[PDB]
Amino acid sequence: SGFRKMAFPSGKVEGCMVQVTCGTTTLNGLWLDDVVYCPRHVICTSEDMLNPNYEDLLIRKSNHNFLVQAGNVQLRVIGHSMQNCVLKLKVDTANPKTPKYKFVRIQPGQTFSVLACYNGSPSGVYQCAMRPNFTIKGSFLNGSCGSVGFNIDYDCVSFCYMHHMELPTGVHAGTDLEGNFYGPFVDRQTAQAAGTDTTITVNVLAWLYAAVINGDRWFLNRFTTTLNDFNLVAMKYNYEPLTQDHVDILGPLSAQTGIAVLDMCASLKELLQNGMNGRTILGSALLEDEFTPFDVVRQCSGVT
Amino acid sequence: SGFRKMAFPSGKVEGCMVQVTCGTTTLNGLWLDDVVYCPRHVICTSEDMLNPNYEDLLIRKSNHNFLVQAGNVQLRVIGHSMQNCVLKLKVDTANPKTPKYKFVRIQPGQTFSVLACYNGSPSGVYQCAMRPNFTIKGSFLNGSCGSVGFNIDYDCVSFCYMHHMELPTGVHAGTDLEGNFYGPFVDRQTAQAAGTDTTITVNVLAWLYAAVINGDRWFLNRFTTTLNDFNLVAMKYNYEPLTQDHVDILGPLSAQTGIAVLDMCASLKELLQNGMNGRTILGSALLEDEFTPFDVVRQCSGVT
Ligand SMILES: Cc1ccncc1NC(=O)[C@H](C)c1cccc(Cl)c1
Ligand SMILES: Cc1ccncc1NC(=O)[C@H](C)c1cccc(Cl)c1
Repeated sequence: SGFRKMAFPSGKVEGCMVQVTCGTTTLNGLWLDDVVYCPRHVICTSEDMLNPNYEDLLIRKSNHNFLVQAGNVQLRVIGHSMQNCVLKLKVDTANPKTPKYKFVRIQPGQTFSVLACYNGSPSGVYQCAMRPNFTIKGSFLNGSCGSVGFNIDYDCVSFCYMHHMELPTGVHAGTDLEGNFYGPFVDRQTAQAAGTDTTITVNVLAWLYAAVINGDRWFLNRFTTTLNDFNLVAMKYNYEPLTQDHVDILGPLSAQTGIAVLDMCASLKELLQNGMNGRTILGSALLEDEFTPFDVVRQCSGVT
Repeated sequence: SGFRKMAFPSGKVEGCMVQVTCGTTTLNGLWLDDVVYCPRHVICTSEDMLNPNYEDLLIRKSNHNFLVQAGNVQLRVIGHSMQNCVLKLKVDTANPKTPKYKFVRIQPGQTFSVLACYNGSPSGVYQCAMRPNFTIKGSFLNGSCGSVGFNIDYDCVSFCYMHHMELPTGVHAGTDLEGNFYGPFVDRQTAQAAGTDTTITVNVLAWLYAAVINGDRWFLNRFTTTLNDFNLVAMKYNYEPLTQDHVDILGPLSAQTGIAVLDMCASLKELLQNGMNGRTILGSALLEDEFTPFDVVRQCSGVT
């Protein structure tokens, strides 16, 4: 029992972190096989970031200008290429610690663990959600660029995120491992607005099931609702509309607890309309949306 | 910017997790150098747990009855001893992945990362606090026994906790790495009460400083208080009394923000007396107490 914002064990990812220096800029890189991946803005000075022409900036750089250091040893760079917003540095040595891995582009509302790094060194791990507006509310300081988000399925690490930028609002933006930004963001020191964010409804419902499983049941009521009625409430409270696909993924939790998805929707409806009245659910005084139905099933069953 | 419940990178600890089986019971062990540490209740059957005589139960066991498996390979047990509530299995091979380490007994209110494990396999990492009543509000299922809590200072892992038991209330109890329980708990299937828990005042204050650093300042007021006046409020709201030692550890945060500790106490006093009025601080609708002043300084500066 107990329910925690749990992150994946970060070991397999720690073995991949390297420090990349180009000119006077240092950030983190991901060394997988014989390739080091990092944000392309490693090649810019602070003055370049205002309006960078990355093609022109990269043309002034050679293999020998990219300094890659893994722990305490130096990697020899034999090729460099830009793919979207990421640089790929071909090295002459394959990382002996390369885990089984994939590069995946996650959907908004999905969760992942972040290994926050500085100078190629891991400092912390936390679990977070890709917001519906494609931002992440991380914890990143200058030098954290190149830190990655990932999920793990038994022995396979699926890298889904690379940190690039902190927006003027303090929220974070980044790319998939092919360098494509999540959201409408560009890697430039220009004010950029993130869309209106919404609460991930299916995740809140999954979290309400985790609460019932762990004994927090005060919010269960004698009511039920319809998808249409629930969506009227969701719209008013800036919750993502619930679809039959979301109901389907909640099936295993509905099966375990015996509480039909639409009965849980009616509990959620009442909490949205009445608040928590000073009570807590799983030690939280607000509706938590950073646990997917898959995360609740995994945590509540002990998937290693 | 951003503030997360961040755990230490778990890599160095993952390399130490093993599976220990004795009879029909399997749990997790910690392999450091040529010794495997695990909860002594690995030797009990479900029937033994009601009122176990561990000395008598261990006398029926030999080195060959303890099966230790690290990943996929078997460790040869050449010695066994009980130290308080932990068994120490001497193995013929030193763990090649043994990090620099220490065994430390943490104080209540201190924080640590937990690597939750099942069958010697890591499944998740989360950060938590040792409650003032010596319990931890973890996330543990059957088979999680032997999972450990730790802190990391550059390259040194300080192990502070080993999970043993889930109390009838759903909270967790365990030992230091010498097998001494934190709190008044015994390793027996008998109802055991944890003391009245209190909120870790110094941690809430540290977290209010993290909020000011990250831009959440609405709770700052035009008031100040005295240690005596603040402690009257703390007593009424079941907060630990603040001492000059706590004020002293908050000095670096007071120095950074320019908000005197007693001015922050007056903000905390007003939040205790008025609640949050439907507002949030660092994405939380309640006063967070799982970040020490050291954790806030480390996270807010980027200590790797
Ligand atoms: C300062 C900081 C804090 C947290 N995350 C990232 C950062 N770093 C940045 O945002 C850096 C300086 C940057 C500027 C403009 C565009 C891009 Cl792609 C990257
Ligand atoms: C079931 C479970 C869930 C979460 N944590 C630990 C556990 N496991 C236990 O509490 C085990 C069965 C146990 C019983 C009585 C005393 C002791 Cl020392 C250990």
